[PDB]
Amino acid sequence: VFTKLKPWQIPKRDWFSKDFLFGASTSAYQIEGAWNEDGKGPSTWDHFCHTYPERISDGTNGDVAANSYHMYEEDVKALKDMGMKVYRFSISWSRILPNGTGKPNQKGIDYYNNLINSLIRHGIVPYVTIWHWDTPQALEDKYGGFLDKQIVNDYKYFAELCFQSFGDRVKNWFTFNEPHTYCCFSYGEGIHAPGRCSPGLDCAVPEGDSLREPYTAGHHILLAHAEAVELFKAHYNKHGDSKIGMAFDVMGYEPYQDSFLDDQARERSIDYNMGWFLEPVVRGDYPFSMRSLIGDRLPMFTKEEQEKLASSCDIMGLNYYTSRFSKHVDISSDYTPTLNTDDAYASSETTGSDGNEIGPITGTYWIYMYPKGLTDLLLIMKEKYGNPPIFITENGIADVEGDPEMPDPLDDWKRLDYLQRHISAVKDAIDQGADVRGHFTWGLIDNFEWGSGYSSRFGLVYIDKEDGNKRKLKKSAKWFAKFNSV
Amino acid sequence: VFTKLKPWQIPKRDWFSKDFLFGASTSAYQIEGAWNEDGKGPSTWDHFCHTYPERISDGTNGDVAANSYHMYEEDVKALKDMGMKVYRFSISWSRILPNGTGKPNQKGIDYYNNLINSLIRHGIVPYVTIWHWDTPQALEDKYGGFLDKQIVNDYKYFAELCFQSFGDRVKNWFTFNEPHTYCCFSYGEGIHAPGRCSPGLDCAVPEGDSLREPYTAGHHILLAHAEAVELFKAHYNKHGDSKIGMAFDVMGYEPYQDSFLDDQARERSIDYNMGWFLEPVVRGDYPFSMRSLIGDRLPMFTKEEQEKLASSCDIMGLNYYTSRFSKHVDISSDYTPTLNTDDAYASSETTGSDGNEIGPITGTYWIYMYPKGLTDLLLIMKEKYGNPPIFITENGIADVEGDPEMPDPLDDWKRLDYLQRHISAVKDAIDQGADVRGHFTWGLIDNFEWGSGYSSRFGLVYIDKEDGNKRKLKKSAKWFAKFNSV
Amino acid sequence: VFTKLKPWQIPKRDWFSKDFLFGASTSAYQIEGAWNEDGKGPSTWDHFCHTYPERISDGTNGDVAANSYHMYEEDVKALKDMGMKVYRFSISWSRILPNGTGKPNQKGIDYYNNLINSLIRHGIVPYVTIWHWDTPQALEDKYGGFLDKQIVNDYKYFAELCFQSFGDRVKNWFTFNEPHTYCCFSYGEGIHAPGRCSPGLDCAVPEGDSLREPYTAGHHILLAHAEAVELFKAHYNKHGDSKIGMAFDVMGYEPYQDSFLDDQARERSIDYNMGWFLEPVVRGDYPFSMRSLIGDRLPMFTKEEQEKLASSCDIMGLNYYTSRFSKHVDISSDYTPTLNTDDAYASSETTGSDGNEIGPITGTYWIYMYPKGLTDLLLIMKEKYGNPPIFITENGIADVEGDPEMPDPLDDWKRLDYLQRHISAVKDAIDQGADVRGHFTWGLIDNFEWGSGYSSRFGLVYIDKEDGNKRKLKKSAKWFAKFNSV
Amino acid sequence: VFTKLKPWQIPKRDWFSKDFLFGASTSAYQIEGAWNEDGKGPSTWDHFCHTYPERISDGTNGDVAANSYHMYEEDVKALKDMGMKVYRFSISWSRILPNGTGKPNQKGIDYYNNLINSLIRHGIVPYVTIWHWDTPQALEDKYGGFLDKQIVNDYKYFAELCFQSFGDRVKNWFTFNEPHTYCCFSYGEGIHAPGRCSPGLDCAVPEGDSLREPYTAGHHILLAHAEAVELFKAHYNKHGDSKIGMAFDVMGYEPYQDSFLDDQARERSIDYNMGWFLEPVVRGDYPFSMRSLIGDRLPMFTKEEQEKLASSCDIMGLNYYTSRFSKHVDISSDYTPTLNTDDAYASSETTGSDGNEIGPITGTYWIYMYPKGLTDLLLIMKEKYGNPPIFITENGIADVEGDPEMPDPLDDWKRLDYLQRHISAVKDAIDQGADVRGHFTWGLIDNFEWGSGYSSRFGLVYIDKEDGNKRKLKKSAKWFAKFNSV
Repeated sequence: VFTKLKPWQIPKRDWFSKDFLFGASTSAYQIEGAWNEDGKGPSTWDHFCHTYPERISDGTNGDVAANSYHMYEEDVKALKDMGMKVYRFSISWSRILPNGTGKPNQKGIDYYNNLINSLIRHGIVPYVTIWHWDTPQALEDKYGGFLDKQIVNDYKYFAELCFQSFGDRVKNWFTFNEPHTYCCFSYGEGIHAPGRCSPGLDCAVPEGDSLREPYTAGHHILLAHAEAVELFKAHYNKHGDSKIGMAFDVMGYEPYQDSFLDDQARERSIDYNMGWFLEPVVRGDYPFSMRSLIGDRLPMFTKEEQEKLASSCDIMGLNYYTSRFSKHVDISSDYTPTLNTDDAYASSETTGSDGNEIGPITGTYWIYMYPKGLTDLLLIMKEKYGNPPIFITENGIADVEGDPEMPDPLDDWKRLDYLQRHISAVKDAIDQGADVRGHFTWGLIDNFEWGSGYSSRFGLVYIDKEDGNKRKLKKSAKWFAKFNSV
Repeated sequence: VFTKLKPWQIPKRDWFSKDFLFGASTSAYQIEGAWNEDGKGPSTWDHFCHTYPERISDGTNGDVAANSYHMYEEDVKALKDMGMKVYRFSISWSRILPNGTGKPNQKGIDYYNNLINSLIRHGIVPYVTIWHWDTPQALEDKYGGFLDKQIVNDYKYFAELCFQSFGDRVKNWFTFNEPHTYCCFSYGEGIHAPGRCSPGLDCAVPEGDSLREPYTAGHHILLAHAEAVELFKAHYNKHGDSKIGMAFDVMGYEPYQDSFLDDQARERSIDYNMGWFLEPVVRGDYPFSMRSLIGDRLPMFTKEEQEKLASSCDIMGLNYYTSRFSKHVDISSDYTPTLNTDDAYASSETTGSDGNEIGPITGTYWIYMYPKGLTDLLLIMKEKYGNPPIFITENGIADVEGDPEMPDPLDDWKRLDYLQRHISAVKDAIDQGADVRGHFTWGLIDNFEWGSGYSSRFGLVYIDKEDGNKRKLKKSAKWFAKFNSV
Repeated sequence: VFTKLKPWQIPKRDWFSKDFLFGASTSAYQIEGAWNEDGKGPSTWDHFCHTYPERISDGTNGDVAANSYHMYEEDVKALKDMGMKVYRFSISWSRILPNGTGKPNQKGIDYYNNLINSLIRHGIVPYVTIWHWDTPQALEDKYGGFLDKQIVNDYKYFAELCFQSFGDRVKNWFTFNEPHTYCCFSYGEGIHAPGRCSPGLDCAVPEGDSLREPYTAGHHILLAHAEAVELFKAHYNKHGDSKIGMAFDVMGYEPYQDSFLDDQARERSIDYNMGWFLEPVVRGDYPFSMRSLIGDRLPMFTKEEQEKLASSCDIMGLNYYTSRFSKHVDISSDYTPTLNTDDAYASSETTGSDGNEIGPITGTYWIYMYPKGLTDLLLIMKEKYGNPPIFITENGIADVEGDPEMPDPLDDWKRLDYLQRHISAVKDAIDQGADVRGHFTWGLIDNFEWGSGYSSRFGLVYIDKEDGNKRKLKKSAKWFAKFNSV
Repeated sequence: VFTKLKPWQIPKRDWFSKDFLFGASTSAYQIEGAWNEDGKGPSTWDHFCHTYPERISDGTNGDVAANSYHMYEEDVKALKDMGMKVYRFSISWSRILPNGTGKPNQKGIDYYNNLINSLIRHGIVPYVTIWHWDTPQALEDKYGGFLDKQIVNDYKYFAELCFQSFGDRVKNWFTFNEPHTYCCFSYGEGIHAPGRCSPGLDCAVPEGDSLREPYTAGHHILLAHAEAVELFKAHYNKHGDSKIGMAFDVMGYEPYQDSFLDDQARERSIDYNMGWFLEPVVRGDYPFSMRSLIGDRLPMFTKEEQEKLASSCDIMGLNYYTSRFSKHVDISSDYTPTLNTDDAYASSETTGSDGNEIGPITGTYWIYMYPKGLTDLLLIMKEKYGNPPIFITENGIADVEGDPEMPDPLDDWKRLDYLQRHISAVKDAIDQGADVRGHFTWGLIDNFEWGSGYSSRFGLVYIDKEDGNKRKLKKSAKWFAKFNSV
């Protein structure tokens, strides 16, 4: 059963200010392909798929994906056809600096310039993510990538190259995408590149430490971010019209049951899912709950680092998909953490105390529809953290290959209904004073969905693998065309 | 999954005033047995089980039940052992007037006197239901029972006999129990005695009219009630210390989805479930929504009848078990009503727009736990209907025979948790100004649960059919003993 | 006694956004005159005045009116002199298609083009009502006008001609004006053209059916509207910058007394006054209360019709003047409806339960000042119907000829105070989130006020019948000049 | 400057229910004297004053105090003269069991019986604290008192003796008084008997561990409490009319400044001040914040212990005097805890972010008047912890010897004003639904104020040390006589 909005409840572009920005998003690895063309060096995700193909559910990889390295003009056209004003995409570190450091690859740089100039030629504003899990396997080999402090300076150099190459036209940046998802899956469960986890757990490379490596990598990400923003503000914003921040993955939470214990568990879930990386850019340190639970496994910041981190984001991106119930876990002799997410002492449940699921499943097993959860997170940003400028940098659902309730990949009425409800939830937040400046649908086009390969389609625009990777507008995409008055 | 109250959320007798009354309930047919002893005449339910045994799920009947005709002293003891202050029980019309009318049966009268005097001897207050579906089959044969206006005067005579025989000690009465359930099941689906329904539907006697007979019988019930109360107030309340009303079956309702249409559907569900009989005793007429939808099938009241009905209850009983979602049904050429409940144009759903059930199932298929629903109904009584004195005259759950999650019939922690939550919901209503005067658990003892026979056990006190119908306190009963400081 | 706003409570243009639109309104019949010039065919209102002159209170008609067919440049100047940004006027069907169908009258078309081009030349935006009660008497003779389904296609053709002739410059349309007033007065009381009512009632032509004809005509209006909007969206909005909707007459309602019955009566009054035609364009069907009370007299929509109706308005106009108390009427054998308005079972009272009138009378007998009523209706639009874009397409009061408290027709301080209070009530609604986009005063100029002829003056601008129909700015008009910073 | 209540704001007995209880409090050591008479053994406080006299500010001790061992009839009379309904006093463990364990001292037992019978003879209800810091120095010598698990069983035996000796007349008990104050001052700062603290800190016996001993002693107190209550409920409450709980010392807290960090600091202050011992009797474990910050220094409970602790109090006492601002302390390498109170990572400030003190000082340096703080704590009890029955078991202020603004010890208008404001704050809480059952002023009579000796007078009733320890009613006491209508 999937109930839709009633006809009088469907969003209208009029609901939002003239300056509010509607867009769609992608990332380099997930769409570009051409993984070894024109001098590009390999990334940790090229290496991960090439050495552990079996870690991808449907046996695929990103070697070609949507082939946006060659067909980007088609991505631009699909944005124009939907009337989107913004395109959020990422730059491939290993395409522009094949060895992570050193000599830049001109053809890599030319590619982004062509995409950028084409967007601008069509009246589309580029919002660029600098790093999207996309790390040069040359840095992974040389010092273990984000597990070494050396990544900090190397990132800074990569970011500087982006600013120098594109800063004259690109005025809106995100340093990092989803640091929490990245640390948890890459170094804790190990299901994402480089695929590390504690010995005894099942991941490609069980020789890490699921209780430490996620925190080490997160710390270097925040130090990297602080250096890049200080560099940016100091030497790459002479006109003062450019903005920089980061994009966080976030889930809404509701207490599992009516108890102060689960109220407290919900606050620890939000601290750990969102505050882990948001509170450092707000106040210069991790959430107190995290330091108290994690102790010596969570690195300390120096005074100068705290000060460089605090107020380091002009804009913040929230990537929201779903919510969970938060259920309190007792501190006791019986229990010890095994994964880093266990340090929250709050289990994420899909069903609440009455046994009901939190909302309707939308296709892939983890995305349960709960738009209230997003309005709540946006009100926490407003009331607790100073109401900084917020962009919903990702929001969307997947259609899963073979699902008998989704036999026509273009008839994505479920995705359309979801996105309408979430747009409506952003309007609710705005009406209550939340400073939300835009909504970017995750899924400009179907793409390589990491561990799920192409079997999970998140696009507004279908990619026909049987017809030359052709772009074909889905039902949702066609609704945006009308919504944006195209 | 069945989540319980946390330990600091468990009701205490202190939560309620000294005058608040805790009790338990039964009805004649469901516990007495002795269906043909000491001159008792047969009732419609004796006849219904005796001629259509197959309409009882487990093949049983009320011929003996808990044998409370002989073991009532044991029922009194179980009330005393739990520290209950009130006992709500019903008088068997056919036991006291074997032919419905005429000569009273002294032994019938003596039986109630003995029960009454024993309650009073043990400090227990009797709340008596005069009629509980319990109609003399002699009146059913002579003129079709409640389908004929003659029932009005015959009821009046029966009620007068009750007042004369017991009014010196019994000071609190209910004329009728659950008129809505009775009309719907006895004359609409026909699953309860006398078992009538429209030709073509499956009930014992498909020669009635599911679109008319329920309304005819309801009309005579309200006329009967008005005559009895006028008689009572005029000649049986000379001290002015006696109260009379009726007990209604009610379900809570929530809109199926977020739409004004389902808001309107919810109001029609409450009008039809509750207002059908409550609005007549409040204002002297049926709810407007019912007259407009039902037209000529819903009899008109005379001015004198309206005036006799309005303000006819000193107290009102609400029998609450569960809630439903109310989903709007369109008036259109495609659709015509077949059962009387269809005239509300609102379907009662157990799951809402998100696909979730309204609350946890508690054992039998129709009782889903949703205590909020009761607090809402109590606030409607306060804000809409003048906050008349309310008693929760029934509330409880069944344990179903053979259910593998309920293998020990005395370990009824589920029932205990349910009752605690509902008591807590009554406290919420009281804190908000609702004038709730008592809470009577349905289920003093396991009994004959109509169409489900004994397979559904609703008792606080177990009836051991393998041990001579012995009364054995369940876990819930033992909690009440502590709750009432016994 | 007529109390005015205090000086610190007077609206300022600053109260509303830059995009908010202030304008004034007229309709073809009421101002144009030239009823038989340049080939114009007659309308139902030409025929009605010409055959039943006695149905006009002061013995006048629209043959000349304000002679705006010749003096439109003066209407444009008066708008410019007040600094109005919008002019809402209507197109005369019979002027542009003398026989309703067939060959267009070029001189008719030229007239509107001249008015349109002149408005645009002076920076005034045209908001055009396509039909304003103004039906070609040739269609009335051929098949009974709106009482026949044939009107649907004929309207569609008329609307198409308007779109083709003026759509390049006119970007904002209303298909129909006040369908509820029209159905009630034209076919129910019969006081407006064509003047039909049930035999035995007093109207020009008592051979209709006041319980059926209003509903038949309303149904064809909604079908006509749906076809025209589908046609519009499909072939006349290629740039997507045009909007279309309809304008409803609405009255505010307050319960007559403190009783749930009058709460329910108020909801039936709003359903019948406003929902009759608004709920069909919102959800594709009449209000449930209407279908339940009116049954077979209210035609059914086909699925395709429901779908064409739902979400058919880009903008909605509300014509608001006054409010009433709504008093519950019982469904009973004693009472049967005689006029279509009786089907609401709620009488519209001018005085409430305390005997007080709802607000001060403003001149004509039916306009009692109650600005709260408008803010309430606007909040119902926001909370119940999805907050669609609302224009107050009419609002104003009449000065009545001979009224000794209004001896100087230019000194309309009463009208000024009323309009200020209502503008202030729109500001209240806006502050509470209502999406109100403009305010058009009814009464650009004094005009033919239907059954009241010219004896009721609704203009901001006086029309001096003793001085050649000269336009003279009243006090209210002069206040708008300052308000609009002219 | 000390502003008083306005005359229309002064509490009246009428403000509270008939069942609400007004009383006053004392403890054994602080008033009895006779420290070595009739066989009494010494306590830790006899020993502490006798071996470290210099730890008492004014050089005094409890050897005689108010000599209530002999003059108790005078204490009874003073209660009667004020019209108090309750007397809260404590039993001296070492008077009734000179060696802590073994043979009871009859003369000790007779003394309490005489006091008890006299109270009851005068219509005064006894509320008895079993242990009030008052530990037998024989148990301190034998195994280190509360630092050894053996105290658990020894307490149980002492409590059993109290129940057997006085349970027939005493129906309301508190197992322990102020466990948090006791652990903090006796084992953390070491300023109270037995006077232990970490080496290097300044207390009588700096050979303990201020980071561990307070938690060890608290754990044994809670285990002791659980055994005694289980014993009580099982064998000493056969009539079910007796209640037992404990009394907690509590301070109100307000965030130091407008920041989520200080909101979080306030919650850790309340957890540590109040939750330390309240959350165990509510849910069977310490607050989560404490386990997370304190780890291995905070002993674990067994499942059976958790279950014995949860819901172990029928009534709870709150001893409230003042409030503080709570200011967040960062977890970092720079900082390590030295005293147990440092484990909250929230400093208690007397001045807030604007530099203002939280309220007016009342005499001794730590009691700043802030009645709002109490209403807030009472609402947390209601909303968070289930609204258990609350008695304000202590509330009052000291007059300090030599203070030039308090030259007449009987003219305690400051104390009167404070107590009136707090009574008024309890009324506020009650009006908001808090279940507060009584108010006991701390200070029936001036007494030995631990480390401050007699120099701090907390009595409603003056003790004239220059006139034979005579009881003399102060101004506040005389106001209570009128308040209680004596």
